[PDB]
Amino acid sequence: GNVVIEVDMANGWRGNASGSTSHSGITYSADGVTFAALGDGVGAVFDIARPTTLEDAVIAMVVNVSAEFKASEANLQIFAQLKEDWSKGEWDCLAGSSELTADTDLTLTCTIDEDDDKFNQTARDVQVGIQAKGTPAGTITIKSVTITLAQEA
Ligand SMILES: O[C@@H]1[C@@H](O)[C@H](O[C@@H]2CO[C@@H](O[C@@H]3CO[C@@H](O[C@@H]4CO[C@@H](O[C@@H]5CO[C@@H](O)[C@H](O)[C@H]5O)[C@H](O)[C@H]4O)[C@H](O)[C@H]3O)[C@H](O)[C@H]2O)OC[C@H]1O
Ligand code: NA
Repeated sequence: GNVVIEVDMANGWRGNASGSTSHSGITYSADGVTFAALGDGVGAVFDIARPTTLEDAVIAMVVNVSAEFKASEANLQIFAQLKEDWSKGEWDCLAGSSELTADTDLTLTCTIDEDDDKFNQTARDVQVGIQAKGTPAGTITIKSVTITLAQEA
């Protein structure tokens, strides 16, 4: 089959802010990575080390969303972007509030597919993560992230 990358859930993560609200970092636990969903654009990220062949790759995240997050009606966006060339990215993935629940774990997926093949490249690390969108509250826990490339292993 294809190349499968299993992301380390005990090292290498950071809080992230892509909007007008500052983040409060991340917290590691036996269950994975958790962040406080303080506002629109607040999330959690890690880096895929260069070089990358990420076009047509599938990102799958197992997550748990808190009751307060579900009540806030905010959405969840898996995204990826070129580190230090931030506007160049994959911005078309979204899980809306209506499809989330606080009652069980969920698997959210995102396919990277850019018309200019920006994600097949050697120059930059790629920042990948998940962020809240809208007017959020509560917390988000990431248990695992698995990336399946469009390349034979
Ligand atoms: O359909 C089209 C859509 O594709 C389009 O979506 C918009 C795409 O652009 C999005 O905005 C980007 C969000 O992410 C930002 O990156 C931030 C930059 O800041 C970084 O944090 C810095 C890290 O470095 C430190 O030194 C510094 O202290 C920190 O501030 C952070 O890690 C990145 O995530 C990009 O800069 C933005 O361009 C936008 O939200 C989408 O709506 O919309 C148009 C539509 O036609
Ligand atoms: Na929950």
